[PDB]
Amino acid sequence: RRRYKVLVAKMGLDGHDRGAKVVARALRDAGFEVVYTGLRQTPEQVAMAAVQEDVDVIGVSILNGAHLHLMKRLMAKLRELGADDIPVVLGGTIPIPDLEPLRSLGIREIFLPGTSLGEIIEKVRKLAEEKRMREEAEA
Repeated sequence: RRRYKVLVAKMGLDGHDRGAKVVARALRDAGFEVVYTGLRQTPEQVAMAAVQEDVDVIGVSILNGAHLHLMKRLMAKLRELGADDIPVVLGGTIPIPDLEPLRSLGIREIFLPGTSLGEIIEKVRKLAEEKRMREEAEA
Protein backbone atom coordinates (compact mmCIF):
# COMPACT_ATOMS: atom_id res chain seq x y z
CA ARG A 1 0.00 0.00 0.00
CA ARG A 2 1.29 3.51 0.31
CA ARG A 3 3.30 4.75 -2.76
CA TYR A 4 2.79 3.31 -6.19
CA LYS A 5 5.42 0.69 -6.73
CA VAL A 6 7.16 0.09 -10.03
CA LEU A 7 9.45 -2.68 -11.24
CA VAL A 8 11.98 -1.41 -13.77
CA ALA A 9 13.72 -4.35 -15.51
CA LYS A 10 16.29 -4.81 -18.29
CA MET A 11 15.70 -7.56 -20.82
CA GLY A 12 17.21 -8.58 -24.14
CA LEU A 13 20.82 -8.20 -25.42
CA ASP A 14 23.52 -7.71 -22.76
CA GLY A 15 24.75 -4.33 -23.91
CA HIS A 16 24.89 -0.97 -22.15
CA ASP A 17 21.36 0.28 -21.23
CA ARG A 18 21.67 3.99 -20.04
CA GLY A 19 17.87 4.64 -20.40
CA ALA A 20 16.72 2.21 -17.72
CA LYS A 21 18.64 3.84 -14.86
CA VAL A 22 17.50 7.26 -15.81
CA VAL A 23 13.86 6.06 -15.80
CA ALA A 24 14.25 4.42 -12.50
CA ARG A 25 15.69 7.52 -10.91
CA ALA A 26 13.04 9.81 -12.51
CA LEU A 27 10.30 7.59 -11.15
CA ARG A 28 11.92 7.77 -7.69
CA ASP A 29 12.22 11.52 -7.82
CA ALA A 30 8.55 11.63 -8.76
CA GLY A 31 7.73 9.76 -5.57
CA PHE A 32 7.25 6.19 -6.67
CA GLU A 33 8.75 3.19 -4.88
CA VAL A 34 11.03 1.67 -7.47
CA VAL A 35 12.53 -1.79 -7.72
CA TYR A 36 15.60 -1.70 -10.06
CA THR A 37 18.56 -4.19 -9.83
CA GLY A 38 20.42 -2.83 -12.77
CA LEU A 39 20.90 -6.32 -14.10
CA ARG A 40 19.60 -8.09 -17.17
CA GLN A 41 16.78 -10.51 -16.41
CA THR A 42 14.83 -13.21 -18.16
CA PRO A 43 11.07 -12.75 -18.70
CA GLU A 44 10.34 -15.35 -16.00
CA GLN A 45 12.65 -13.59 -13.50
CA VAL A 46 10.78 -10.31 -14.22
CA ALA A 47 7.41 -11.83 -13.84
CA MET A 48 8.45 -13.51 -10.55
CA ALA A 49 10.04 -10.41 -9.19
CA ALA A 50 6.95 -8.43 -10.10
CA VAL A 51 4.61 -10.73 -8.16
CA GLN A 52 7.05 -11.28 -5.29
CA GLU A 53 7.41 -7.49 -4.81
CA ASP A 54 3.70 -7.07 -5.51
CA VAL A 55 4.27 -4.09 -7.88
CA ASP A 56 1.72 -1.81 -9.46
CA VAL A 57 3.40 -1.39 -12.83
CA ILE A 58 6.14 -3.31 -14.68
CA GLY A 59 8.46 -1.23 -16.92
CA VAL A 60 10.76 -3.18 -19.23
CA SER A 61 13.72 -1.71 -21.10
CA ILE A 62 14.91 -3.72 -24.09
CA LEU A 63 17.92 -1.98 -25.72
CA ASN A 64 17.92 -4.59 -28.43
CA GLY A 65 16.67 -8.12 -28.87
CA ALA A 66 13.59 -10.00 -30.04
CA HIS A 67 10.95 -7.83 -28.38
CA LEU A 68 7.93 -9.84 -29.38
CA HIS A 69 9.24 -13.17 -28.23
CA LEU A 70 10.48 -11.82 -24.89
CA MET A 71 7.32 -9.88 -24.15
CA LYS A 72 5.22 -12.88 -25.23
CA ARG A 73 7.06 -14.99 -22.64
CA LEU A 74 6.68 -12.31 -19.89
CA MET A 75 3.02 -11.87 -20.58
CA ALA A 76 2.51 -15.71 -20.42
CA LYS A 77 4.29 -16.14 -17.12
CA LEU A 78 2.44 -13.21 -15.52
CA ARG A 79 -0.82 -14.96 -16.60
CA GLU A 80 0.47 -18.26 -15.16
CA LEU A 81 1.13 -16.56 -11.76
CA GLY A 82 -2.35 -14.98 -11.77
CA ALA A 83 -0.80 -11.54 -12.19
CA ASP A 84 -2.16 -10.59 -15.63
CA ASP A 85 -3.83 -7.40 -14.37
CA ILE A 86 -0.42 -5.85 -13.60
CA PRO A 87 0.12 -3.32 -16.33
CA VAL A 88 3.31 -3.63 -18.39
CA VAL A 89 5.04 -0.80 -20.29
CA LEU A 90 7.97 -1.17 -22.64
CA GLY A 91 10.81 1.12 -23.56
CA GLY A 92 13.38 0.79 -26.37
CA THR A 93 13.88 1.27 -30.09
CA ILE A 94 11.00 -0.81 -31.38
CA PRO A 95 10.43 -1.00 -35.16
CA ILE A 96 7.10 0.46 -36.28
CA PRO A 97 5.74 -2.92 -37.65
CA ASP A 98 6.23 -4.36 -34.12
CA LEU A 99 4.24 -1.69 -32.28
CA GLU A 100 0.79 -3.18 -32.93
CA PRO A 101 1.73 -6.80 -32.35
CA LEU A 102 3.22 -5.74 -28.98
CA ARG A 103 0.13 -3.77 -27.98
CA SER A 104 -1.89 -6.91 -28.97
CA LEU A 105 -0.03 -8.89 -26.31
CA GLY A 106 -1.54 -6.39 -23.87
CA ILE A 107 1.39 -4.02 -23.34
CA ARG A 108 -0.16 -0.78 -22.27
CA GLU A 109 2.38 1.73 -23.54
CA ILE A 110 5.50 1.59 -25.68
CA PHE A 111 8.01 4.37 -24.92
CA LEU A 112 10.19 5.18 -27.92
CA PRO A 113 13.33 7.21 -27.81
CA GLY A 114 11.42 10.44 -28.42
CA THR A 115 9.08 9.92 -25.40
CA SER A 116 9.85 12.38 -22.70
CA LEU A 117 10.51 11.46 -19.06
CA GLY A 118 7.56 13.56 -18.07
CA GLU A 119 5.32 11.44 -20.30
CA ILE A 120 6.70 8.27 -18.88
CA ILE A 121 5.90 9.40 -15.30
CA GLU A 122 2.44 10.42 -16.20
CA LYS A 123 1.53 7.19 -17.92
CA VAL A 124 3.10 5.03 -15.24
CA ARG A 125 1.10 7.11 -12.65
CA LYS A 126 -2.14 6.59 -14.57
CA LEU A 127 -1.60 2.85 -14.93
CA ALA A 128 -0.73 2.37 -11.27
CA GLU A 129 -3.74 4.41 -10.19
CA GLU A 130 -5.94 2.19 -12.36
CA LYS A 131 -4.30 -0.95 -11.13
CA ARG A 132 -5.05 -0.04 -7.47
CA MET A 133 -8.54 0.93 -8.24
CA ARG A 134 -9.21 -2.37 -10.05
CA GLU A 135 -7.69 -4.40 -7.12
CA GLU A 136 -9.41 -2.38 -4.41
CA ALA A 137 -12.59 -2.84 -6.48
CA GLU A 138 -12.96 -6.48 -5.52
CA ALA A 139 -14.76 -7.91 -2.53
